[PDB]
Amino acid sequence: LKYPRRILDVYQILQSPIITEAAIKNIADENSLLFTVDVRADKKMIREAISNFFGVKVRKVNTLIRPDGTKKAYIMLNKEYNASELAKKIGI
Amino acid sequence: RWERKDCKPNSLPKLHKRHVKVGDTVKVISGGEKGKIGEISKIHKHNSTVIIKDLNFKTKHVKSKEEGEQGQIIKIEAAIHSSNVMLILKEQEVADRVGHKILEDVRKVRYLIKTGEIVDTPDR
Amino acid sequence: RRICPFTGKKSNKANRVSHSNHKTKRLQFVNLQYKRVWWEAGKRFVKLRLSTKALKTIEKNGLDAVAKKAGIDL
Amino acid sequence: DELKELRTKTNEQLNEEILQLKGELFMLRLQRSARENFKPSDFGRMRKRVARMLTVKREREIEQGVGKRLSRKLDKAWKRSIVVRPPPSL
RNA sequence: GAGUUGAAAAUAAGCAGAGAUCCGGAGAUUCCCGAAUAGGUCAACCUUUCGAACUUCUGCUGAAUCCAUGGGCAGGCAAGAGACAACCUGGCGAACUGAAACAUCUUAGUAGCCAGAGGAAAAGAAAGCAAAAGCGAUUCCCGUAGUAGCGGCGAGCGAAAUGGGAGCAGCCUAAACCGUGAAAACGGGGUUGUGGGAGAGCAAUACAAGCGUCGUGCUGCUAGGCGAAUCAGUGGAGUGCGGAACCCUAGAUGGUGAAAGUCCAGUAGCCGAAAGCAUCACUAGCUUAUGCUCUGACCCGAGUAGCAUGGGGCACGUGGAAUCCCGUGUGAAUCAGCAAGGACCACCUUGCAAGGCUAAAUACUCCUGGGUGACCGAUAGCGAAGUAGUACCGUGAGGGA
RNA sequence: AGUAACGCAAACAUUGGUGAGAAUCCAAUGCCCCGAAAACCUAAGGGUUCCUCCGCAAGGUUCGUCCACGGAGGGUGAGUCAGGGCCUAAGAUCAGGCCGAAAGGCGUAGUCGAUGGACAACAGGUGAAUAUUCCUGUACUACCCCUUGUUGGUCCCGAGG
RNA sequence: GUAGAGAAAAUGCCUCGAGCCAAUGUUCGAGUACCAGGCGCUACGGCGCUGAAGUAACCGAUGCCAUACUCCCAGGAAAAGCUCGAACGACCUUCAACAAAAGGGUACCUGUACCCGAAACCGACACAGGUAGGUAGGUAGAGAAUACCUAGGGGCGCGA
Repeated sequence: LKYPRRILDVYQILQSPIITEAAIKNIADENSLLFTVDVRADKKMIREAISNFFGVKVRKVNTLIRPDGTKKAYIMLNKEYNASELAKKIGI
Repeated sequence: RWERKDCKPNSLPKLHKRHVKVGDTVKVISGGEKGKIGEISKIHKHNSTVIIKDLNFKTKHVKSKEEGEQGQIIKIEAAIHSSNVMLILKEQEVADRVGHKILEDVRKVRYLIKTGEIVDTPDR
Repeated sequence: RRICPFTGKKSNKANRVSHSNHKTKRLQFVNLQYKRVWWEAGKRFVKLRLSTKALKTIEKNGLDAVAKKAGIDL
Repeated sequence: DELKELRTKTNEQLNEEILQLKGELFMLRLQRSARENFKPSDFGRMRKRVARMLTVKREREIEQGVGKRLSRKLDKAWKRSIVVRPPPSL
């Protein structure tokens, strides 16, 4: 059997995007975009929940904790997909 | 103002049982604005107070805008207590108490205890 | 513990008295000594920690009824 | 507004509808973050309806007759394999 | 039965006279830590073969060792762990103090510490008190009584019996004997005291009472419902005052601009439960079971009682020191007996230890639901009427507004 | 009592700017100080003090337009760096085992336990707050797939290191 | 290579190998980078285009070789990773397992700000005190003392 490290309610593993101006800097400059996830999350569970719900090959998943408690995730997509054409569809 | 906040048994506020519904014609019994009829507008169950139309006059001053313009003076009603009002039928002009008649159907309706008509309004 | 499993003999809280009636505590306890007694239902020695009164039972009454009186044999 | 249809639907379409309403709830989180015009009441009855769905599913766990910890092992034995899928509203 | 999405306003959208919000009964979820329990852990995390780990129970396989034991594997809604203010029981157990010092003694078997357990616990059904008269398990209260005593006869400690009340309830088991098995057990019998039981024989049948998933019964509780009777004048406001009326099976209370029988919520009274719990009363049913005569043989709880010692505790400090329980060592008798009646002996009286279980009266408050208060009113009353065991201090125990 | 003091005797001065208000905030020019630091980075600790804007009620031993202060928002990106997914020392906990009024004491296997042993990334740029972490270049680890052979392989055990 | 119960190892015997070891070094990485300068506007805070030489020698490290040698007694951790290997023991077996050769794919949690010879840590203070470790420029000097300075950072939060 292929167990994950922790079973963590995968339709709630992502919470909200970040709409700061530096996030748009990461879109136009990095082909990346910014999500807010819960602390109980992975570079294997978030990375699977982007290539399925969105339909995009994700390059890397750079995560960090934020001292108010919640977790911040810079997800960088592949070169084949612009983050600007996939972020205006959501509302960025 | 902690001396006047709502009491909360099991996180929900204790709501009072009263005798005035919306759309009723109340009379002010004693306090202040004595002896004038009126509809009620908005209801406040925790204070047991009721705001009624076009009688209680509280001329309040409001800073209107954020640009500092026109600063309007708005004349707004306040809360008179629910024990200071009675109900009124427009056929017999007399302020009367309440009563709960159980009619032929299952429903139980209000009743002016001195006259013979029903306070209770249908679905419209 | 300083108890015998067969007969429930424990220590005795019993003061000692000098000539001028001074009393210390002197916890007084039984001679429950190490032995290794033969067992007829297995024809073999068991290693036990027996008080001497319990020794007089297992030689007088036999080890079977004494060990079933305590409840334990293995 | 009575939800009479939930005790009519079988367990597979029940569970698929749970996953669809959770996905629509995540779309309501994206539309709430996007500041597009949204209904917060739908954000209420979405999760509030998934509560109805899991009460009916858990009653169906009850009338077979199994333990609470067997429902823990069965439920967590199911939650480990949920491939994410977007809702059919496109 | 009419508005709601807590405090807590505002804003955006809802939910609702095919009955929302809310209340009550029974259920569901309950991330992570914490008995914490898959393993580790620096609690609320990490690693995961996603696991009730360990002990106990059941089942299989069954080491040194033949039977065993240990181990391993498995099952299991799976019994225990952990928490609990005070009371209760069991064990360790002081010292300051009092004696005008202090060691015997007291404080004190109190505090404290550990363990356990219930709404009560312990004890409890006479090997008992008593005195020639009598009582009939245990517990608690008043009393005897500050008496008899005990005590460097100092300081102090201090019963018990007779009497009066609360509450009452008594039952299972071993042995002698029959039957099955190598014992060990099992099934019948018997469990009592101015003695029974076993063995042998004769009679004789049903009155009364005890226990109880199960469901109809009753009241009570956890939501509630109806519920009597007035206006007007007065300096902000009237419930107060003055004038006119009424209710009362309701004049308890709280509020309402201001103090209320007639304004509201209510109250007196009458009602009301789908669901759960509790109270006693039914029920298929299990049970208790009887009387006489002969028979001193057989039995009536053994390393036990007693004794020599070392003690402890009974108010009794080793004293004439009995009763009760233990440490070492010795070590009985079965009813024609044994133990107690304050060393001990003789007679009489009383009871039958060395096997267990029991409700009530009883002690207390972390509390809960009612009713009160010659109790407080922000230096008071709980430490705490707001963030209260909070800010703050300490490494921590802890202190603390 | 409006008294001592205002926390080294490195030392500031002027011109402009901002404002209602400037010895103190900013900018420039000189002057002066540390320079095995009074420089830069990381271990511990602290916990948001870091950055933009706003404010000057309290704090700053003066003032203040400034602030490690108050309010709102943001910021900490790792296969390679440091720990864990590896290992053990001191030490701790110790299954069974011995002991002990209780609690627990001793002690073996085992398991934790870095201050050590093992293991793979450097240079330039970006940037109000991040850089061996983000971008670009060249690399290196640990597994899978793609081609040749092998029927045995993994772990425990024996040894070198 | 053998020999003994002897797979590896260890010990004993025999044989082949004159070289070996490691900092440093040349090239690629690596220049259509960086860089002095000039060229055009200032929100005058900087951006924009172009770009020369980029070598040699003397000193010389407390850094490497280097757990390299010499000397001494006071005699200098453990286990895993790694490498080699028979029997015994548990499991899986053929397109399964093992060992490589190029080429692609994949990349586990926590810490990452800021102060850290301190105004933010510890001394109740924005306290003349304390705090492990790393980098060690020039001149005069034996020197990490000292005196003055580059980089970088300040003028010590009352003044007259």
